[PDB]
Amino acid sequence: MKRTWQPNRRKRAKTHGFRARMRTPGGRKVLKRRRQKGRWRLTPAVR
Amino acid sequence: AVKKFKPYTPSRRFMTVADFSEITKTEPEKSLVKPLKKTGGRNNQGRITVRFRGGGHKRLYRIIDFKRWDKVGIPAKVAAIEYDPNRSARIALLHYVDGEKRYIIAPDGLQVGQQVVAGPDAPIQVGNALPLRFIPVGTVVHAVELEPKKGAKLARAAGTSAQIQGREGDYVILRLPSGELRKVHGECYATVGAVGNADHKNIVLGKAGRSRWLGRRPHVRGAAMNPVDHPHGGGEGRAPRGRPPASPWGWQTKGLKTRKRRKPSSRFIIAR
RNA sequence: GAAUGCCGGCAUGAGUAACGAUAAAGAGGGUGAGAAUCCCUCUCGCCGUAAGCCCAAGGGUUCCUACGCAAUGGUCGUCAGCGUAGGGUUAGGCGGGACCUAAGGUGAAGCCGAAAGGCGUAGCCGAAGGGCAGCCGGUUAAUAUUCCGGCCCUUCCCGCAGGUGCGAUGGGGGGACGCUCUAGGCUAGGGGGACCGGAGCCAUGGACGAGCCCGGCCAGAAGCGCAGGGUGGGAGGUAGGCAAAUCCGCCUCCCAACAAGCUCUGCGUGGUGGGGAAGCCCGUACGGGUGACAACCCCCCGAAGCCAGGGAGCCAAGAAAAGCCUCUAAGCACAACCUGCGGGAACCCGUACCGCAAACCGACACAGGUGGGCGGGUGCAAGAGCACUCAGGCGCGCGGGAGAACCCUCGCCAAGGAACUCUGCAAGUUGGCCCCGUAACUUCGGGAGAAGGGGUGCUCCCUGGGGUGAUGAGCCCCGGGGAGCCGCAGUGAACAGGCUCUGGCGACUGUUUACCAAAAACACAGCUCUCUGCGAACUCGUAAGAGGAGGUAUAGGGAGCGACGCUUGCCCGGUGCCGGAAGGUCAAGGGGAGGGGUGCAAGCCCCGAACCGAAGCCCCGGUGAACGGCGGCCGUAACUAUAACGGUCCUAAGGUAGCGAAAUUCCUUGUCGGGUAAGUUCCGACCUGCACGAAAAGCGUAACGACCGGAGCGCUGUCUCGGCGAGGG
RNA sequence: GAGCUAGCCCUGGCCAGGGUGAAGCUGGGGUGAGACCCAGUGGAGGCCCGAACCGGUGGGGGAUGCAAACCCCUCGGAUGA
RNA sequence: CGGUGAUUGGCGCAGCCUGGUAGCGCACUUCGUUCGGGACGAAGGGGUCGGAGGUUCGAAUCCUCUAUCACCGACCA
RNA sequence: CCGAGGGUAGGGCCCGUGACUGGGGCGAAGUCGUAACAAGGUAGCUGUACCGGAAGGUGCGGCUGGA
RNA sequence: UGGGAGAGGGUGGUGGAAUUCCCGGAGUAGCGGUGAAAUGCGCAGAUACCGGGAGGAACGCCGAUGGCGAAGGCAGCCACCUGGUCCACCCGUGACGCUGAGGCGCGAAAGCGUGGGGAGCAAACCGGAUUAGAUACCCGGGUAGUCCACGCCCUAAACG
Ligand SMILES: [Mg+2]
Ligand SMILES: [Mg+2]
Ligand SMILES: [Mg+2]
Ligand SMILES: [Mg+2]
Ligand SMILES: [Mg+2]
Ligand SMILES: [Mg+2]
Ligand SMILES: [Mg+2]
Ligand SMILES: [Mg+2]
Ligand SMILES: [Mg+2]
Ligand SMILES: [Mg+2]
Ligand SMILES: [Mg+2]
Ligand SMILES: [Mg+2]
Ligand SMILES: [Mg+2]
Ligand SMILES: [Mg+2]
Ligand SMILES: [Mg+2]
Ligand SMILES: [Mg+2]
Ligand SMILES: [Mg+2]
Ligand SMILES: [Mg+2]
Ligand SMILES: [Mg+2]
Ligand SMILES: [Mg+2]
Ligand SMILES: [Mg+2]
Ligand SMILES: [Mg+2]
Ligand SMILES: [Mg+2]
Ligand SMILES: [Mg+2]
Ligand SMILES: [Mg+2]
Ligand SMILES: [Mg+2]
Ligand SMILES: [Mg+2]
Ligand SMILES: [Mg+2]
Ligand SMILES: [Mg+2]
Ligand SMILES: [Mg+2]
Ligand SMILES: [Mg+2]
Ligand SMILES: [Mg+2]
Ligand SMILES: [Mg+2]
Ligand SMILES: [Mg+2]
Ligand SMILES: [Mg+2]
Ligand SMILES: [Mg+2]
Ligand SMILES: [Mg+2]
Ligand SMILES: [Mg+2]
Ligand SMILES: [Mg+2]
Ligand SMILES: [Mg+2]
Ligand SMILES: [Mg+2]
Ligand SMILES: [Mg+2]
Ligand SMILES: [Mg+2]
Ligand SMILES: [Mg+2]
Ligand SMILES: [Mg+2]
Ligand SMILES: [Mg+2]
Ligand SMILES: [Mg+2]
Ligand SMILES: [Mg+2]
Ligand SMILES: [Mg+2]
Ligand SMILES: [Mg+2]
Ligand SMILES: [Mg+2]
Ligand SMILES: [Mg+2]
Ligand SMILES: [Mg+2]
Ligand SMILES: [Mg+2]
Ligand SMILES: [Mg+2]
Ligand SMILES: [Mg+2]
Ligand SMILES: [Mg+2]
Ligand SMILES: [Mg+2]
Ligand SMILES: [Mg+2]
Ligand SMILES: [Mg+2]
Ligand SMILES: [Mg+2]
Ligand SMILES: [Mg+2]
Ligand SMILES: [Mg+2]
Ligand SMILES: [Mg+2]
Ligand SMILES: [Mg+2]
Ligand SMILES: [Mg+2]
Ligand SMILES: [Mg+2]
Ligand SMILES: [Mg+2]
Ligand SMILES: [Mg+2]
Ligand SMILES: [Mg+2]
Ligand SMILES: [Mg+2]
Ligand SMILES: [Mg+2]
Ligand SMILES: [Mg+2]
Ligand SMILES: [Mg+2]
Ligand SMILES: [Mg+2]
Ligand SMILES: [Mg+2]
Ligand SMILES: [Mg+2]
Ligand SMILES: [Mg+2]
Ligand SMILES: [Mg+2]
Ligand SMILES: [Mg+2]
Ligand SMILES: [Mg+2]
Ligand SMILES: [Mg+2]
Ligand SMILES: [Mg+2]
Ligand SMILES: [Mg+2]
Ligand SMILES: [Mg+2]
Ligand SMILES: [Mg+2]
Ligand SMILES: [Mg+2]
Ligand SMILES: [Mg+2]
Ligand SMILES: [Mg+2]
Ligand SMILES: [Mg+2]
Ligand SMILES: [Mg+2]
Ligand SMILES: [Mg+2]
Ligand SMILES: [Mg+2]
Ligand SMILES: [Mg+2]
Ligand SMILES: [Mg+2]
Ligand SMILES: [Mg+2]
Ligand SMILES: [Mg+2]
Ligand SMILES: [Mg+2]
Ligand SMILES: [Mg+2]
Ligand SMILES: [Mg+2]
Ligand SMILES: [Mg+2]
Ligand SMILES: [Mg+2]
Ligand SMILES: [Mg+2]
Ligand SMILES: [Mg+2]
Ligand SMILES: [Mg+2]
Ligand SMILES: [Mg+2]
Ligand SMILES: [Mg+2]
Ligand SMILES: [Mg+2]
Ligand SMILES: [Mg+2]
Ligand SMILES: [Mg+2]
Ligand SMILES: [Mg+2]
Ligand SMILES: [Mg+2]
Ligand SMILES: [Mg+2]
Ligand SMILES: [Mg+2]
Ligand SMILES: [Mg+2]
Ligand SMILES: [Mg+2]
Ligand SMILES: [Mg+2]
Ligand SMILES: [Mg+2]
Ligand SMILES: [Mg+2]
Ligand SMILES: [Mg+2]
Ligand SMILES: [Mg+2]
Ligand SMILES: [Mg+2]
Ligand SMILES: [Mg+2]
Ligand SMILES: [Mg+2]
Ligand SMILES: [Mg+2]
Ligand SMILES: [Mg+2]
Ligand SMILES: [Mg+2]
Ligand SMILES: [Mg+2]
Ligand SMILES: [Mg+2]
Ligand SMILES: [Mg+2]
Ligand SMILES: [Mg+2]
Ligand SMILES: [Mg+2]
Ligand SMILES: [Mg+2]
Ligand SMILES: [Mg+2]
Ligand SMILES: [Mg+2]
Ligand SMILES: [Mg+2]
Ligand SMILES: [Mg+2]
Ligand SMILES: [Mg+2]
Ligand SMILES: [Mg+2]
Ligand SMILES: [Mg+2]
Ligand SMILES: [Mg+2]
Repeated sequence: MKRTWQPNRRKRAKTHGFRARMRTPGGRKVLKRRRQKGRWRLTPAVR
Repeated sequence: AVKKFKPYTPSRRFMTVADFSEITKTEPEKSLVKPLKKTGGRNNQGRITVRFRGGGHKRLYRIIDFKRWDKVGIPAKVAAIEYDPNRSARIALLHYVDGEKRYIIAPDGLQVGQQVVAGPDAPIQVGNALPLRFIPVGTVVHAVELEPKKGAKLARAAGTSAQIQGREGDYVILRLPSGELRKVHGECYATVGAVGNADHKNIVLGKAGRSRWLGRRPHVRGAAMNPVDHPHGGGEGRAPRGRPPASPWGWQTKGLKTRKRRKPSSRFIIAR
């Protein structure tokens, strides 16, 4: 049947996007933890 | 002049639509100081507040002049009686000699091509507006302001009417449609006559779809729930409420008055 | 040495299950070291409202070419959607952005919050919505509405030429809109043709014949022609459209009432440009040439597409802003704007390929899911249904044999038809169209397709209507009558209801436990109670704020009942709610009688009784479509039996109407009556109601139901009671 | 974390083909005027039959499956909640 | 089988928990009223307190066990 | 072709019958009460509605078959 | 032609007496009720009184053996719309007339449906008396109804 994953570049970039994280204070702590850990992709890759 | 339907299918033997013979041939609307974008919304910023709202047909808000002190002493010609989906009652288009086109809540007995004037002179004929202190005692009236220079906020449903019963000082006492006797300031404005479309009470919706077309979602009973969602909910089959009948939030719904006791407007009310 | 311990490796099942839809394959010839699996040819089968094309989302090299097979491919593999390398995506007109706004987000002003943060008018962002200027062919191995060819348009900027008061993010118009049913004329699309153009062909008995087969188009400026949409034209007056207007709006007489006239679309026709089958010849995977100087003609059907903002009806009453036109404002009127022409300027991004699927979501080359457009022909009443078939694309990436049991999926059967069984579960009968004919009951609509019947193919003759053609031929669509023929059978194949009686529950259409329950559960119109006079009541939030509602007692909220018909009886003792400026109790505070601690004292510091002290509770009433409840024991009547009657105890009052062995009855298969040969089920009664009962509603109710129970008819592999055959294992 | 699912807001699209013939109009009848009755027109409906589409009633298969909800037959809604 | 409530004049209930007195109403009987009966008026009788045992100076009364009677429960399988 | 009649299917009328139930009448001198006839001890009667073991009571309006 | 009477009918408007309730003043130990009583109301300030306000229903005197109407029935006043009827003049028509199966219309009160309104009265119902018992008669309460609009119901001691 209709599974869970139905991609959308608009939705992906707007929810897990870099700008969306810098809006909220909780999202700013997400990137701080990703920088400290050393993730290569601080945000999900969207094209 | 309520219309009936033959029972060719069910929910049509009881289905009932209102009469539109009073509506003159003005099915569309006027514009520019006339319909505004109606913001359809069943809720506030986020969560739902007033439940079981949504769906329904799309509407256009006809802006109604509820403050007729803008055009004191200026006559008017009634050229149209239109349908308003946002109101139970009917509206009336008014062409001004001054040139402005406004909508007034159409009262009873008003006919197309009638001279209507607002202000303190304003002789007593249907549709005219006056301060409460100049209207004779015993006459029916509607579109009454509560406080002066604030807008008509009283008796503007369908078929409703307020009656004046006397003058006390700067205030006058009014027989509201709920039977309440209220002191209203004499400088408040009110348009005389009843509002008409009194057959609105006699409408039968017929089927469930009509309620959905008006935007009224289905109403779920509390006893048909679970105790997490409702105090009446729960129990094995058909519990007989097991407690005083209350609302989902705990407050009783059978005779519990909830008017604020220390309201400053309490020294202006007399009856129920 | 153990912890169903952790990590890694290797055993067992076992050469077993499986190899991913039963749409199907066979042969020949090539390449090759190696061919069922690669290429080509012939034959066969499958899809064909797709299993064929075109977009969007998604994917990111998968597209092409060359060289290859270690791994991926459920086998092989010379093949690839795989490895290596190279090549391939060209835009003023397609789509998005230098245009617009909606939900929503953001948000200077401003409001709020310990902090982080939360609202929020104007503005901005926000798109398959509105606005905007390209059609047809040809080329690549891979791109084209992008390159090329033809024809045609849109913005700017600079100029001469001619006109006008020019002129804004400001005002007005317009943009601008629902659902259903539709008129006229076109186009797309399709059918036929004795007419036109064609390589060819008479096979096997017959046919040189209006014989067979293939094809008879596309685009196209400015005009014309045909449809159609929008709109009156003057004159005054004017306080409104938040400054001003000659504009708009509102009055007043004049001319039209029309589309006459202005524009604006759509379709022909148009300068001219392009395409061009079948068959044959070939050298490739794929295409080229000829056929051809190709013809490019006439009828008929005809749209849901165009004319579009068409017309009519109806209630549930159906976006905003910009582009565009007009108007004036400052400023300017050597500027500027409008028309025409000429020259010049016209950017960023996407364009490959899959795209109902082996390239997207399902860990897979997964029988699943996935939005929009075209989707032909014939026949079946019609149709996107069903059968076959064009174009096009496939034979589903293991095969070859054998012909056990048994499993799945099918076909058939004597005689009996439900005797099987929880129950006709399942399978079977019926099945489309036309015409007869159709009960109880009923809300007069229905029940109805009730039920049950008859016709259904083909040939010939006569005959009635339309549409397009001129009133005619032809072509197309409907009929009617008569005479015949054949088969077992004529919706001859495929698609296509079994029917009835009765009861329970629910009024119904509908919704729900994705993933065991679709129901008698929920919802539903309708009824009632209650709250709420607006800064409403209620809800979210600490607040601001917002919903309610830009609503106003015919309105909004909460609760229960659940169309409709008849009804909904008694109890306020307790609880809930409502109403009572008396009284009792009652906290902080006031109040200080009086007492205590220190001081040599003035003093300072503690308690501390009367008395005044709110809500609430106690108290007084009311209130059932509020929470809730609605008795026990004795005796008594011309035979027993029974109790209309009475006595007594108790409660606040003691179940009325209407139902009742019921979705409720333990004893119970209560006892009669009916259906049966036989009925713990079903139906109709009696009432001895363990333990019905009136809005957690009661009793009925036409219609309605993949609900539940009982019965009958038809039919049958359900059964006696099995048997045989087919295919996938 | 509402790219599944539930609800709502904004904006678009989809629902082949057949039946039934409500209201209302025209004419006739009827009356004093009516009510009302006949046809013809008309095309209303949480209307019927039945494809796309949305489901998921019953049975069979499936059970380390094609599939962590499937397949075959059958069945419901299909202009509206 | 379990728990707990009561057997009291002919009948229906008080009297018990705080032991020394058995009462109310109907009924029955006598008299009165009426032509008579019912109703009414005036007076009167009526109880081994279900039986057995002790607890005491003393039991309808306090406590055990049987006898029926009424009511409730017997659940998860 | 028609055709007596036979068969299938569905309607209409009538009759017999049926657990049980309603009301009617007649019976042995039964039980309960007093409705109405006298102003019948609440004047009576009536249409209608409600209620009550029952005659009946009451409400609205009417009649003299009463003052 | 010209006069006349009348509660004849429909609509709209309007007056006051009286009842109930609300408010203020004043004022006390009882008020109601009956045959007698009781329920009930009342120091929480009743009845009785004054003043003001709201609301509904019916119109005293005139007024009766009266009047009108086909019947049921119709009663404050005003206006409008309207029917029937009587008299005089003897003016015109000129037998047009009577009854009336059906049908049609009207039709007290009670009753039903929808909405409104509800002061008093009042079935049902709740108490308090009486009785042996009282579901009645009497008393205190009290819901439908009584009133309005529309649509039904078609009954009667609709009786002269
Ligand atoms: Mg605008
Ligand atoms: Mg607008
Ligand atoms: Mg918001
Ligand atoms: Mg938010
Ligand atoms: Mg109502
Ligand atoms: Mg509900
Ligand atoms: Mg539940
Ligand atoms: Mg919740
Ligand atoms: Mg929850
Ligand atoms: Mg709770
Ligand atoms: Mg229960
Ligand atoms: Mg409960
Ligand atoms: Mg080890
Ligand atoms: Mg060990
Ligand atoms: Mg294990
Ligand atoms: Mg083990
Ligand atoms: Mg092994
Ligand atoms: Mg093997
Ligand atoms: Mg084995
Ligand atoms: Mg195998
Ligand atoms: Mg495979
Ligand atoms: Mg070779
Ligand atoms: Mg893409
Ligand atoms: Mg391999
Ligand atoms: Mg695989
Ligand atoms: Mg090779
Ligand atoms: Mg390839
Ligand atoms: Mg490659
Ligand atoms: Mg932009
Ligand atoms: Mg914008
Ligand atoms: Mg906005
Ligand atoms: Mg913000
Ligand atoms: Mg801050
Ligand atoms: Mg905003
Ligand atoms: Mg667009
Ligand atoms: Mg464009
Ligand atoms: Mg070009
Ligand atoms: Mg200008
Ligand atoms: Mg504008
Ligand atoms: Mg063409
Ligand atoms: Mg052709
Ligand atoms: Mg030829
Ligand atoms: Mg031959
Ligand atoms: Mg101005
Ligand atoms: Mg015209
Ligand atoms: Mg052309
Ligand atoms: Mg042209
Ligand atoms: Mg060619
Ligand atoms: Mg070729
Ligand atoms: Mg045509
Ligand atoms: Mg139109
Ligand atoms: Mg703008
Ligand atoms: Mg491309
Ligand atoms: Mg492409
Ligand atoms: Mg598709
Ligand atoms: Mg992938
Ligand atoms: Mg994959
Ligand atoms: Mg494969
Ligand atoms: Mg797949
Ligand atoms: Mg689909
Ligand atoms: Mg199509
Ligand atoms: Mg088609
Ligand atoms: Mg086809
Ligand atoms: Mg056809
Ligand atoms: Mg057909
Ligand atoms: Mg098909
Ligand atoms: Mg083919
Ligand atoms: Mg396969
Ligand atoms: Mg055979
Ligand atoms: Mg057989
Ligand atoms: Mg046989
Ligand atoms: Mg048989
Ligand atoms: Mg059976
Ligand atoms: Mg059997
Ligand atoms: Mg058997
Ligand atoms: Mg079956
Ligand atoms: Mg039936
Ligand atoms: Mg049939
Ligand atoms: Mg035949
Ligand atoms: Mg069918
Ligand atoms: Mg049945
Ligand atoms: Mg049934
Ligand atoms: Mg149902
Ligand atoms: Mg389920
Ligand atoms: Mg579902
Ligand atoms: Mg589950
Ligand atoms: Mg109802
Ligand atoms: Mg809060
Ligand atoms: Mg607000
Ligand atoms: Mg709002
Ligand atoms: Mg409500
Ligand atoms: Mg319920
Ligand atoms: Mg009570
Ligand atoms: Mg109470
Ligand atoms: Mg009480
Ligand atoms: Mg209180
Ligand atoms: Mg103190
Ligand atoms: Mg104190
Ligand atoms: Mg103190
Ligand atoms: Mg207090
Ligand atoms: Mg009740
Ligand atoms: Mg005896
Ligand atoms: Mg039984
Ligand atoms: Mg039975
Ligand atoms: Mg029971
Ligand atoms: Mg029997
Ligand atoms: Mg028998
Ligand atoms: Mg039997
Ligand atoms: Mg019984
Ligand atoms: Mg019940
Ligand atoms: Mg109840
Ligand atoms: Mg029910
Ligand atoms: Mg029933
Ligand atoms: Mg029912
Ligand atoms: Mg029924
Ligand atoms: Mg259903
Ligand atoms: Mg059965
Ligand atoms: Mg076999
Ligand atoms: Mg076989
Ligand atoms: Mg969603
Ligand atoms: Mg259709
Ligand atoms: Mg008609
Ligand atoms: Mg339907
Ligand atoms: Mg259907
Ligand atoms: Mg489609
Ligand atoms: Mg199911
Ligand atoms: Mg249906
Ligand atoms: Mg258990
Ligand atoms: Mg008597
Ligand atoms: Mg008497
Ligand atoms: Mg009497
Ligand atoms: Mg009574
Ligand atoms: Mg009387
Ligand atoms: Mg003469
Ligand atoms: Mg006569
Ligand atoms: Mg009557
Ligand atoms: Mg009446
Ligand atoms: Mg009434
Ligand atoms: Mg009274
Ligand atoms: Mg009384
Ligand atoms: Mg009389």
